[PDB]
Amino acid sequence: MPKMKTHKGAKKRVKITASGKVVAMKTGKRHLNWQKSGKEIRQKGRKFVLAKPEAERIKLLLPY
Amino acid sequence: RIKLLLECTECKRRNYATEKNKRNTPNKLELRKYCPWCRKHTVHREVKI
Amino acid sequence: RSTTLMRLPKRGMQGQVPGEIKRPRYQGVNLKDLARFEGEVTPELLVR
RNA sequence: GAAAUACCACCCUGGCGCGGCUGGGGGCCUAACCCUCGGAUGGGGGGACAGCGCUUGGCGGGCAGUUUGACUGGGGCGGUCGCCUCCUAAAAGGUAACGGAGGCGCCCAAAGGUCCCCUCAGGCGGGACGGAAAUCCGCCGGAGAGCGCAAGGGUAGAAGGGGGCCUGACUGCGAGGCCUGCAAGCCGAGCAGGGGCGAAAGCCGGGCCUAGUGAACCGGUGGUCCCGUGUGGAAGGGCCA
RNA sequence: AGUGAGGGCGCGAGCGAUAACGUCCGCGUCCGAGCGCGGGAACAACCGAGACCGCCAGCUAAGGCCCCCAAGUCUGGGCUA
RNA sequence: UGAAAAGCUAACCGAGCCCGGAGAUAGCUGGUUCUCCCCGAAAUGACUUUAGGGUCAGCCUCAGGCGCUGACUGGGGCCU
RNA sequence: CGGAGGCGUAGGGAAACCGAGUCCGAACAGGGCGCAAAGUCCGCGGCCGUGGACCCGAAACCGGGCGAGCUAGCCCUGGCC
RNA sequence: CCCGUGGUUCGUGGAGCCAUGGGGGAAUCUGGGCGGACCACCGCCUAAGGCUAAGUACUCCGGGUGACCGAUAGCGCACC
RNA sequence: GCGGGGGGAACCUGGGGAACUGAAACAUCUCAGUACCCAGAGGAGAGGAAAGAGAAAUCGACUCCCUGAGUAGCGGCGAG
Repeated sequence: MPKMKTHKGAKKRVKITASGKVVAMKTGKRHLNWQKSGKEIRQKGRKFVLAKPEAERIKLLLPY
Repeated sequence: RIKLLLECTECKRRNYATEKNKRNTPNKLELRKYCPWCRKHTVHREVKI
Repeated sequence: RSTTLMRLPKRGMQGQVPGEIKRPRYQGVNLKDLARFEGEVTPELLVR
């Protein structure tokens, strides 16, 4: 009966501050290919896209 | 695989920094420079295959 | 859409270092005994 | 001579001695096993084999269960499906079309830094080996030659041509903006550590710029030295690169 | 919450034969989805016009007034026959 | 089975008929019900084994708050 | 009446943990805040997720049975030409 | 204990314990599996036999109650 | 001289054990150990005194309810 988040989601990053938000590793590109190099590698803080992150939310709601 | 192969720099056992590079013209010749997070800057060296 | 850095592996038995947020403010503002309360006495306490 | 010689050391190339390990194969049986005898529980033929149990590798439609893309002035066959540039976007920006055109899925170890110098093609006139066109002299020139690579923008007040010295084609990072609904991709003063080009006023966090690009999973390696399912460690594993 | 395909007309480029109630995009209107009234014979999108409901009331669009059918077989000046 | 075309197999088995999974599945069609009042959609974007589907963007409605901020107009820069 | 609980009551982090502070970090620069601005429960209701979830609608796949007085075959056994 | 497999929140994995199909192939309480793949610890339990009550299931059959139905709903079936 | 067998709507134990549909394809996966064939003990069987739990120098048969988190986690880490 209890739904329970795209557990998956909760798992793959997918984090919330009960304030009303979430984030995933900047994940812009990184930790994958990258015969890239430096400065580019400057993107690993965290990030969050609004609008959309609702589904995410309620799917989750209950734990993570 | 082409005269373009990827290497990267490491420094006197006290770190390693990265970046790709090539193969063509002077091939192997690979000292270079760069600076690790070792100490404050430091040679580094480069090479590392 | 994204690698990840949070991995909670093959298991089920973690340790502890009890992080229960308690407040000297609820405490002294109006629900205490300025010297001895202890986890034990915190039931009413909204920090358990 | 590349070496020095006795007699004592270890170590090999190569063949034979003997010994522990174990790989290859050739002979009637025999008692399990099979067929068995032909009129009987005893005889007969085969017999360590293959029958057969399990694990092994491999043939393998005979069988099973799926799939074998979208666009497109029908379907299919034909085209074609990512990115840069120009046109049509009609003047902000910005838009199809089986509309026009045309390139890229490299690299450049130094076209990466900075300091110092220089400065086009082509026209003309005069000249050794020339000899429509090198090389040098003499004038002339919104710079149309030039900048790996296509276009377009720019632009020799050089980003362009030459010399010196050097790695920032740095880590930590960034405020604040381009565009975009998603994610993208993209622009960046300035603070820190840390260096390099000048003495320095400062430039340098790759190139003259707009294409050389790919989530997520999965797994590798160089860390790290965070976690370990009683504790010490460890298989294993979390974040970095 | 619903459409995620639509068509027409005018202007501006494609294309197509500068052909089609063709198909491509854009500025506008449109028509659906109101676009139910006038209307041009009758005609989803061409000019007029937005209908909450009445009137055995009057002024008007467009576009009309010999008749079929409301409205001058007006006047004035021509030109075709 | 089958002197085999894909034949016949309780009157139409190119894989029988009854019951069962089951009310399979159904971006496809149908059908989708009292009165009245307000507003008023789009029939486009973006990637999609999607392309008559869908997630997000564009337009709508009811509620809070901002409350003169809007289309359009006047004027004067700096853009074509 | 039953007081195992689940939601609040700081959170920040992959964690070690720190703690209203915080991870990056050697960085005084950013992002999660701090900001309580209390929720928590019962109901009524717009509303998804699982369950057939506006309703009846198919090709068919799978299990267990049902039949050679269906039909073709083959076996046994008389007859007729 | 080797591989071949079942369980289990485990789908192949660092993957444990019980459980068995193959081959190996033993210990009597200093015994032996179990906590941590595994190794050094402490701890745990005592395996490879046996018996059954009691608390949740089920509905043929009986009783009773129903903001559960009225003869096309109700079991299809209110009566050969 | 005994026993069984033969039944029985549902519950029940073990025996053996499937496509759909989902994963908008679908081969791991999925429905699921679900449907169904079976054998069998009952009036209820099932399980039922620990080579258990769990790490506190702790508990103590087995079964069923509420809670334990839908977390701990299993995985074309995707539907689930």
